[PDB]
Amino acid sequence: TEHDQSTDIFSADGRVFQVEYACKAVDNGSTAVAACCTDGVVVAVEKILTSRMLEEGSNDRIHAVDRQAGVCICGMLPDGRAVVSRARAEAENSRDVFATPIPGSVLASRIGEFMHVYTTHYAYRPFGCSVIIASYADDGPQLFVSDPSGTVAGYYGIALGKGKTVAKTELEKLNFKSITCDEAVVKLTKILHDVHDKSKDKLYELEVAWVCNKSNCVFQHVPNDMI
Amino acid sequence: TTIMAVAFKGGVVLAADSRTSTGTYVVNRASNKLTKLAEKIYCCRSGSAADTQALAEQTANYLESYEIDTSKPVNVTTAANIFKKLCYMNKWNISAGIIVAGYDPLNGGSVYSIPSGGSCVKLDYALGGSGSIFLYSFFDANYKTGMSKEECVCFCQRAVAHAYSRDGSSGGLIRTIALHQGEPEDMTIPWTKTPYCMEKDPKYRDLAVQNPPFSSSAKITVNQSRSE
Repeated sequence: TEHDQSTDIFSADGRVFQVEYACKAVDNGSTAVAACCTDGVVVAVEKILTSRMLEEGSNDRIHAVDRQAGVCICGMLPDGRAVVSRARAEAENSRDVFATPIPGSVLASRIGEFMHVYTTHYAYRPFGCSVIIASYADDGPQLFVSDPSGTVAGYYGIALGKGKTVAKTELEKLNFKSITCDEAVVKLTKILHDVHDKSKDKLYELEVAWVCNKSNCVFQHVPNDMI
Repeated sequence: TTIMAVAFKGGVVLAADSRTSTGTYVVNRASNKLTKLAEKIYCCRSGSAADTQALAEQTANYLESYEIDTSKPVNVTTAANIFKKLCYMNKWNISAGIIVAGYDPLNGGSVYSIPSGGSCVKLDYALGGSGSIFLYSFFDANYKTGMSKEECVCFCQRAVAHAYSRDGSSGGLIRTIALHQGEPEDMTIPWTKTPYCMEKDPKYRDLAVQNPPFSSSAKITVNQSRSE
């Protein structure tokens, strides 16, 4: 069992255990959900509070990375913040060098590449976060997830963290072709209130954001009255 | 400076702009660059104002004496020859491009060009000054022999307006004079009634899109006009 001490070693079965362990940190974190409508994309996440004395906005998990795109972090927040910085730099590079807003599919593939490189070298460890990427540039609305292995995929709806098995069940009873961004906020918030476990985590709040036609394809937090 | 002369059936038209400048500042906005050498012979002057004023005055002095000694009006070829000789003998110490043009009953309307260096060439039209370079193509495409006196005045006004809309060293009034067997006819057009300028051409009304607003698309549309 020396094979699980660094990310630069395969096990006999063809696995990389340090990356699996990093994934377990995401699976024990707070729940997130997201949905891709015909207008846009909506993201929502549960924040577990550690004190009743925090200001509002503390330890935000959702961050803008360009005018038209945003990221939500699951698992370890300071690791997520390092990925947010990288993503900001790739979006700026696309505007400065190629004179375009970065397409959603390209942004997700660069984030994946960046995360993968920390699974290859004896001197670094894998990130302990999964990132939800939400974008609306010239390729339409797009929602992607990148995990600690650096694997990247596109979704119509998705859930992450410790409530994900149940939350997935409830996202399967939505109609993705038809739904608008105002309905979505009500349904997504409901799923998150229902999976919350009241024994373990006593204090919590919800954080919600979107990018859609209503907002002029600007990625932003929803106004706190719509919850 | 933009100067020119064109022959027509039975005479010539001379035309010019009215600007004199030190490079980027306008010292006189109403100079007169059509200078009289005899009753029906004029020159157009480009280059150093001091040099062209001095050689025009000397040429005129010699023509007046010649006319008294023979008791007849002088021919255009005599004025061109006298002027050529002064330009050629002084070529290393002056900056001058001259056009001599006029009417006489032996040869009709004649145009001579005397560029830097002091050569002398007899032509159907001549161009001179910084602005001439903009007009070679305008004449190659739109000039014909045998125009009438009124056609030719209108054509030269238009030619001067095109050159001065593109050349920073030309501008102001357009002055013309027409020389034929009758009396000389001078005309001055003010800038406000110019027959062409870029400022009123409809293909240059809409501004280029250089300052597009910050957006979620790569489509280019309009310039930003108000703060966000």
